[PDB]
Amino acid sequence: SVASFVLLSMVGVAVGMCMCARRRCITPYELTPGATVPFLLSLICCIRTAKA
Amino acid sequence: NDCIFEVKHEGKVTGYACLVGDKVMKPAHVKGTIDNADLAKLAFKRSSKYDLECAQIPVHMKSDASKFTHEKPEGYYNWHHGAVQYSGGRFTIPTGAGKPGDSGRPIFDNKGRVVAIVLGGANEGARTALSVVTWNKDIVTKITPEGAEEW
Amino acid sequence: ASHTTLGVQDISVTAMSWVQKITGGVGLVVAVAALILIVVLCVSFSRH
Repeated sequence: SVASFVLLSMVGVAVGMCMCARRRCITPYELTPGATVPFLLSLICCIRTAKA
Repeated sequence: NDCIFEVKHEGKVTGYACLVGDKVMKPAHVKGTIDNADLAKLAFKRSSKYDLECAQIPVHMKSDASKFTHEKPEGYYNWHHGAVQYSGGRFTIPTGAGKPGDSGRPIFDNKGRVVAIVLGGANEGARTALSVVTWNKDIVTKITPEGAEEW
Repeated sequence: ASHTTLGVQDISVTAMSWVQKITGGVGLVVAVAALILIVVLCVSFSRH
């Protein structure tokens, strides 16, 4: 129970750092008017489908 | 030329609604929420380390927008208290042309498509230089000189 | 019992290496997530 509490908390903190990394990357590509996040980085940060 | 897209928030202008293409960019570094409720249903997104907040036009007010913009050659540009000379990559003003309550104002461009927002400035001794956010073709970034105040 | 009591939580089987598989696996997933954050932490704190 203490090992599964820490190990479930670790996949929590890993997805938490992945979420922080998504937001602190994508925001200065999402704010700017008349602009887009480049194709490769749109795939790496998991938005839309293909080169659309 | 003040004939542009317009907004206000708690009576203050609070940074102009840059309807630059498909966008509702809203530079509110300080207190305010929508007085101009003609598009109140904003999906607000923010990141305070570049001060700005933003959303998207659905269709209702798309006829209020300008076309897209990012070019910044040396020369001079215009802002709500007069001409702003731009050189060495930075905007500059007559000393005292700006003051507290100039809380977010455009630099409306010479050829009819917006660039930058002013947020403050520094006295050099006789010149004054601005603190500003600007669009870099991609990303968005801040310019700020040594000893600068904000408004 | 003619022997010393077990370390009860200390001395698992040699075939317990499942604990090194899962703790190494999750430890590397954490290290990869930490690297991915340290990369974009360093770009968003080198873009001013």
